[PDB]
Amino acid sequence: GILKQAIDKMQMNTNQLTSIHADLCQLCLLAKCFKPALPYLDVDMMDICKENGAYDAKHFLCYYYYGGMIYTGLKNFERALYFYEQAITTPAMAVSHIMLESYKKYILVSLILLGKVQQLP
Amino acid sequence: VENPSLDLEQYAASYSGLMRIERLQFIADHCPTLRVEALKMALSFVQRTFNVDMYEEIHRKLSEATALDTAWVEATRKKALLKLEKLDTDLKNYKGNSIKESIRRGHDDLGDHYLDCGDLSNALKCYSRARDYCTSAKHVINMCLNVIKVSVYLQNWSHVLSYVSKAESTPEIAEQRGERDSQTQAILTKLKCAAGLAELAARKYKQAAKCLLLASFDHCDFPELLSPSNVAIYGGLCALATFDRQELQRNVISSSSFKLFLELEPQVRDIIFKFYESKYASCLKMLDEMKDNLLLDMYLAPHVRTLYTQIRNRALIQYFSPYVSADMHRMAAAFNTTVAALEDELTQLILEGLISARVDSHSKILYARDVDQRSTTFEKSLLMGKEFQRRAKAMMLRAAVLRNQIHVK
Repeated sequence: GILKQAIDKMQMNTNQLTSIHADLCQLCLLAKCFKPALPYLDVDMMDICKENGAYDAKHFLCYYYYGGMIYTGLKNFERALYFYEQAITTPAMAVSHIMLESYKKYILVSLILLGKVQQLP
Repeated sequence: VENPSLDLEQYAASYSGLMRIERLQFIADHCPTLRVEALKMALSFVQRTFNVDMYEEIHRKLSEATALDTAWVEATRKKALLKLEKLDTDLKNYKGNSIKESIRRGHDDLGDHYLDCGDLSNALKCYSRARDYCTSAKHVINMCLNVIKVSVYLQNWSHVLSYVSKAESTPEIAEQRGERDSQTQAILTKLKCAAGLAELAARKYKQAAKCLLLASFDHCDFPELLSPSNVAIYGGLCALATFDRQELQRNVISSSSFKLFLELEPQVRDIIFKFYESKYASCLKMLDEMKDNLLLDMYLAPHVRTLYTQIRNRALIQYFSPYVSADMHRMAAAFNTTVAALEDELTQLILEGLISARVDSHSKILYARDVDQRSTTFEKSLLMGKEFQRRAKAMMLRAAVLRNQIHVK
């Protein structure tokens, strides 16, 4: 309930991704309450807060991975697959343990939803 | 399995020269429970044509399956070496005299001796060296024929096809009209047969069918190349398996150039006619009867099974073409199978092939399926719109992350 009024009070508009979306998704994932985060996941983010610095790619990967896991938990595969795809295709020059165990889950969700592993962009 | 209907004596007598032995070799390869007797008959009938290495190979094979005049064969080898040395001396003399015809004849004789001995690399090198000596178009055609036949013995079909095409297109497309309806020397028929054999061995059945029907009967029989009976068999099977109804009617049924070939083999003629006349029980029965004999061929056996499947498949789509709902008991009786096997084959065809139908297995009836165009277009358009919206949202997010310079290092 705190990192829910701390998100819409600090971001510009509803379509602006801030570094607290990842924390909200992680908190509502650790305690199995997937309903509070739905209003913050159904929105298609189209701008990203610079946050006066900081905001590495870790927050981006965390948001687009935990949201996919939340959507998988509610059996919304059509959007969990999209979230995992957004997590994988982040520009990268090294290996992180959020782009690996998101490709691995993307394969499984693609097999469950479709009949085949969808080709990455 | 085993078939005595094939007359090995007549089949060997159809061909002449070295090639016969090669064919008999396949008879040794495909002869369960009769390989030894067939090989003994082949040795008894075709002991001629100066077999040396293959003779010893076959003798050892039959000895190990179920001493000789080694002095005479060693003396024959020594005499062959002396003849080869004399031929080399004559070739050197011709080179000193600088006569193109003399050196060409010497190279041809050396290649012939290599053929009857078994040498292929030296013969190939000799042919490659002699290829660089061309003066007139007749000599070009002659050396093309020589290299084509030795490559057929060498079994490199891509080169044969390429050089046949080049030699066909070189002389202003076969002299335009064709020198007053072809020449007495039917070289064009030989080129067509060689191209057909190459394309058949290169897994292109339709091209072999198309170019093997243009061979004429005036060529009689070329022992080095295919005999007329084999030409008819190949051009019938490939045409049946590849040509549709209009093509089969125009190029095989009604053409007055292939019927003379079909007179040699009446079974293939009956099979083609019964396929055309929608009589499939008899056609398939004759095909299955002749499959066992065809399996003993040399250039067609590896392609038999596939071809057969193709042919059978055609009949299926040709059976259901006029019908909007067909009883499967009559279909199974027509194709000489049970209803369950027919159902499995029909499902395999419906899943991917040309049959657009649905099986009602409560009453065993195959119903023709008519697609609805309006609903299909609506579904596809809505799916395309959904995919486009997803892609656009993803690209907007990608633009945002690229603009903000977000990456992992």
